Amino acid sequence: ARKGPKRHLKRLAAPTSWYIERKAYKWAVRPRPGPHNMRTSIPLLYIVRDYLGYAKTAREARKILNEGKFLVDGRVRKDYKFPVGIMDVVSIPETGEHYRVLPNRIGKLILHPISEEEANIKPLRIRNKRMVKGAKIQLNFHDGTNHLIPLSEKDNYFTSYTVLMKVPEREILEVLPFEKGAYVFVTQGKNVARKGRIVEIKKFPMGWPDVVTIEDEEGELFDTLKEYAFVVGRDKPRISLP
Amino acid sequence: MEIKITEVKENKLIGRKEIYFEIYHPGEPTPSRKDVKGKLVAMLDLNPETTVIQYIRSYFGSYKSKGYAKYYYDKDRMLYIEPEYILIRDGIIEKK
Amino acid sequence: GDPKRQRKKYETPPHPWIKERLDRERVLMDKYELKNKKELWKHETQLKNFRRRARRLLAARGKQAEIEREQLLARLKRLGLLPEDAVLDDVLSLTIEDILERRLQTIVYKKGLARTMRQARQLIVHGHIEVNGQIIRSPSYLVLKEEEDTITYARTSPFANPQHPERMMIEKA
Amino acid sequence: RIRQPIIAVLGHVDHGKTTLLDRIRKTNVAAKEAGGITQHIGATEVPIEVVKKIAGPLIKLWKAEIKLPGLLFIDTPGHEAFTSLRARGGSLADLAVLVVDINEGFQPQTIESIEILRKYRTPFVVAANKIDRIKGWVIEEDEPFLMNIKKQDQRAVQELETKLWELIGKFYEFGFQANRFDRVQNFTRELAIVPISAKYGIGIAELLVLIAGLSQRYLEEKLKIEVEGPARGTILEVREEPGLGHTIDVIIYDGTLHKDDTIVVGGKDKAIVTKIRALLKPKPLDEIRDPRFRFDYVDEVTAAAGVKIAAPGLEEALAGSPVIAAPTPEDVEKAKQEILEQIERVVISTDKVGVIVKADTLGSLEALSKELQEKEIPIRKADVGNVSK
RNA sequence: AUUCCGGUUGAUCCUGCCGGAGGCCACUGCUAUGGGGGUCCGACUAAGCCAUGCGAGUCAAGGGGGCGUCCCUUCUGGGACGCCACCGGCGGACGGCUCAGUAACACGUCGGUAACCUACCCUCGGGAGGGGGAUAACCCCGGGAAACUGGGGCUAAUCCCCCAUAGGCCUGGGGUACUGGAAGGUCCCCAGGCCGAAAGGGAGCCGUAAGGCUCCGCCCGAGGAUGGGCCGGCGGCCGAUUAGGUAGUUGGUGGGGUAACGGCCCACCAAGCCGAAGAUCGGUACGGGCCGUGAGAGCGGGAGCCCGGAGAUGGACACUGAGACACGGGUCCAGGCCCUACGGGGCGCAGCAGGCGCGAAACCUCCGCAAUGCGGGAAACCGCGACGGGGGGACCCCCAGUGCCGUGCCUCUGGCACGGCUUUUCCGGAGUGUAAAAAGCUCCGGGAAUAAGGGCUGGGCAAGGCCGGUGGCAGCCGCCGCGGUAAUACCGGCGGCCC
Ligand SMILES: Nc1nc2c(ncn2[C@@H]2O[C@H](COP(=O)(O)OP(=O)(O)NP(=O)(O)O)[C@@H](O)[C@H]2O)c(=O)[nH]1
Ligand SMILES: [Mg+2]
Ligand SMILES: [Mg+2]
Ligand SMILES: [Mg+2]
Ligand SMILES: [Mg+2]
Ligand SMILES: [Mg+2]
Ligand SMILES: [Mg+2]
Ligand SMILES: [Mg+2]
Ligand SMILES: [Mg+2]
Ligand SMILES: [Mg+2]
Ligand SMILES: [Mg+2]
Ligand SMILES: [Mg+2]
Ligand SMILES: [Mg+2]
Ligand SMILES: [Mg+2]
Repeated sequence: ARKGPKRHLKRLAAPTSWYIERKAYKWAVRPRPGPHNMRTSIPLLYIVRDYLGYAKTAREARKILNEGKFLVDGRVRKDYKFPVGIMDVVSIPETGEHYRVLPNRIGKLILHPISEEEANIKPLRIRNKRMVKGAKIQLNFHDGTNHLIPLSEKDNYFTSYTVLMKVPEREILEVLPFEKGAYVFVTQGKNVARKGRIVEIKKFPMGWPDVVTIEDEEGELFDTLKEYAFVVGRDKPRISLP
Repeated sequence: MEIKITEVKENKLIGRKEIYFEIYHPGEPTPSRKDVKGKLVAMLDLNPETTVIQYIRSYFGSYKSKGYAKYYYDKDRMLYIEPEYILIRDGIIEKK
Repeated sequence: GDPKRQRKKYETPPHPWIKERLDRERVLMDKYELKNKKELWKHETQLKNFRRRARRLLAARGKQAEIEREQLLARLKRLGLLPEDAVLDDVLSLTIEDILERRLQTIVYKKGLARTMRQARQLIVHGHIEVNGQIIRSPSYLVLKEEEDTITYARTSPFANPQHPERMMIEKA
Repeated sequence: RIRQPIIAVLGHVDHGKTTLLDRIRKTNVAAKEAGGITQHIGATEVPIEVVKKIAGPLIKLWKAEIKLPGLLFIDTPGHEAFTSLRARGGSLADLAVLVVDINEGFQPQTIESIEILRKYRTPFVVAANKIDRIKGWVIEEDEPFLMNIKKQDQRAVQELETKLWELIGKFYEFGFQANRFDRVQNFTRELAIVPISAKYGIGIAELLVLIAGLSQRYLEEKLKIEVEGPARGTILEVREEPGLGHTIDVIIYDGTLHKDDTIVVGGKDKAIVTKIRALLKPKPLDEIRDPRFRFDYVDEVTAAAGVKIAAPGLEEALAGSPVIAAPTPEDVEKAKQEILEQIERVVISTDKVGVIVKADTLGSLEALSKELQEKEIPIRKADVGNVSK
């Protein structure tokens, strides 16, 4: 990138969270800008071809996508570069199967089967909150999408809360506060994919991030960053987890 | 030569079925594509004009070979999905 | 820096002309009918590697060390080099003859397939010997214990016939 | 299928050899070179269409056809030093044109050319230039001698008659019977003398039609070539080129030559085998040694034509050695055996203690070596190339 | 294998250096049967000079034309159908190549931007109202040796320009809704100004028409994502036979400029800033992940694969664009080279091949877009010397061959004579393999047939006290030393040793 943006990606330099053979070929798919970031998402082509195995080559994979066979959060996606990320839902209505994308115990992305009833909800962590013209409130989520609320409701929402959203209509149906006793799932770091309940919260001076303590099922305590803790229920999970 | 089917998997998105098989044949040459197609068609009672054999592969010191084949329910879909070279190689269409 | 370069898998002697070493190696070469010295040296290196792993693990402690310790014992007694009740100490008493006894050539000779070591070598190279249903043409292949008894003439070979003239002469001894 | 006959022009210095070819091509080459002397042999192809345009009603006097595809002219230096070039030109060509000035009579180079032609049994016709040197002569642009003669007085005609009679007598003590082209009826033992004028194109048409006609009378069956057989030709020169390396200019006269064909060429010490990489063709009506127009690359060529071959490892090629196409190892061995029956006409004698001389071609090197040897000067080394460190 | 052996004396014990014995890299003598795998092959000297071909396009669902084929009525025409260029849109700033410069915030690592830009993409909230204009293509006439280029006629758009509204930016006065560790930020209300949008466009069905119904699209705002700019602490070469260096230099106040902070640049006010814990200057060098070697502690290197930097003959400078002061785009100077009709006009392979030059030192002017990716397109698709497939090569590593058995004889390791056996390898076929081939793999027929060299031979250091030549000559010798007519040391034969 001497004069401008990069458009290519070598296999050896690909993100470490994909399931991919790094020496089989030279190039990999450089993902398009979109919802999540490079460290927590994977292009759709690898989901079609490498993970589920409905195609052998990229060319016939593009023929499936251009016919409208895959839904992500209930919306048709045709771009083979489109990123799919944490807590997203993948639906194939023709075969009638649904999956949720989740990190592994070693940090890689996997597809977890779920029921059709649960496939209509998506949990969204509140990443930021601001004031917008007309004195309305805009909520900015962990996957980059936004929502608007009136000034009357401004005290029901704070950062790190989780909103259960109905897709594709994008209508709110639940709010899960972040506090002691909440049920959390870890999405990054050394303690990735562990889950439990919140025990303590600690804070530091001068912009150092804050840390939380979590108790798991067997009674062990472990710490992590506050922003790595995803709230999934009051005292039991609201979604199916492995 | 004797044929044993190992797995048969359906693909509703493409509209085909994918078949994996083994051929056991001590003391014989590698089976031809014609013989394999005829035997495979008869065992499965499948129309022969919409059946493609992707490959037949032999190994170093084995008495058996591994094969992979595909069956399409419609001729138009087959002509639309498969590359030209695999149809020419299997005798389905004639070269230009 | 520099990219990877593939390295040799055997080690050469520190001095090429030492009388005692030459005598010992000549005895081994003649008994087991190896083609050249490097073949012998290959097997020697294998032995040393095993020893070097045992010396390192006796002096270690922690969680990974115990995993590697049991892995070493399991691999050693899967190859048929140790009895099923051996301990780590018994690794240090292995000799070169133990490894040379596991070659496919030696095993074909001991089972009675051939009358001589050289005949066994040729039997293997020309493709008359099958191991667990598969033909192997490398005389130096090390035989696992679990597959030792499925070693026979290939079912397409001329020798897989009790009336073949050369097979009868082999049975005669 | 008949190939274009090969014509070699021979003569003495300052006898209008280059000027005749320039007038035929309607291009100026004689003024280009330094010193007025041409020291490089070349091959030029003349299409039959311009031949027909130059000619006229005279073609109807002889009961034959103009089905000849064209002409392949070869120029030749007339200087004393370039003996080997003259020998090569005399041996290679099928027809010869000896150009002798009437005024000066005979020169030793003319005698040497006649000797070479006799040795290589090449039929030829005599030309006569410098007609305008006769006083009381009118000049007209491109008219035959038959049209021009009626425009002159008696004195010029009688002077011409005396001069050509003296020339015929000269050929007679050279043991050859001579008579004018329009004054003779036999065409198997008698030659023909054409009085021409290079500067004004007098009598060119008669010479051209005579060359076209006499080809099918002496021997015509040697002009039939199979159009699918292996290529067979000879080397004309070896020179360095910018960007292509050591290339050779050859005249293919048997078979058909395509790209990537394996060829056999007689080297200095032994035969050399290589695969053709580049086939380059001169523009029509253009001197091969004067690239006025851009050369056209060509995949394959058919006999007979002059082409430039660029192939690896040709730096030890011998000038005058034949080239034979061989697609199979047995063909390669047969070609090698054929090459083994070939003589090195000129060999340089080096004394190991001498001067260093370098030229751009082998022929110039041979001429320089002969001229230095004429003055008792030893020669340490001779090769082709630029002066290196 | 955490090691020793020869050499100073008539003999001895030391110090000390030289040599032998191991690994890896480059060049090279002699000699070579086979297969597989891999990140190998003009890096060291010349970042020297280059003929020819190829290495970047794509869209007919943005727009008017030309040509051809059919159908209806056709005097006309209207249709469908397919080609071709032009206008218009997006891309050409990535990918590929080399290591000259550079001892520096260039690079590694942890942090920061509340001091900043971002076309393509994602989510939510809004908008698409009214006018005008030229011009290529096409017709007439051309100029010039060519490179190029002139005038007149007519025409369209998702082309260009106005007007409105939304919107943006600056400053002054109030209010306290948001995030955050903390507001020169966001939000609301007045007031003075400046700038200032858009294509309801295209395709298909139901439409008798009216008009829907999908598909692809245009503009504004808030946020994200992607790609970057800038800043700081810490870490890693050699020289004192280089000791003082700096004067926009170090800081302050007021401005300009920038996307943005800043002596980045100005105007004024001071005398600071760095240094024997090595400043300044000189030498050599792209940095790292890594690689070679060694019991380890260490010592040496940093071409090939990945991440960062820099360059496009040397030196300076601009246009367009979201992004360049742009390798296959522009201008000047210096220096080479090419074509001219002599008036002028052009070109730099450190892209793939190929050539010359320099050297001890390095390959085919090949086939394909089938795989992996990128650009374009609604899609089917199209292009790509990237990449994939082969060709040449004692590049690295792995697995094999050059026969085996029995009975006799022999100088008993080995050689010979009889009888038998097998076919990895070799020769000829069928299948499978491959984009197509070639290799490879499974079968069939023939037959021990088609296949061993290089160095050493007095000690170190394994191996001859044999024969013939030469005669302090010729020669050998890493070191110690041999050769002076009875040479285990030179040259050759026959033996023998190592690989
Ligand atoms: N008066 C006159 N001069 C002539 C005629 N033909 C040629 N010339 C002149 O005489 C000279 C002949 O030289 P050139 O063309 O070299 O002759 P050549 O036949 O090529 N000989 P070469 O190349 O060995 O010298 C030229 O100067 C030319 O102009 C002619 O017919 N009349
Ligand atoms: Mg490096
Ligand atoms: Mg001449
Ligand atoms: Mg002393
Ligand atoms: Mg290189
Ligand atoms: Mg170079
Ligand atoms: Mg670039
Ligand atoms: Mg340098
Ligand atoms: Mg406006
Ligand atoms: Mg360095
Ligand atoms: Mg090359
Ligand atoms: Mg080399
Ligand atoms: Mg000797
Ligand atoms: Mg000894």
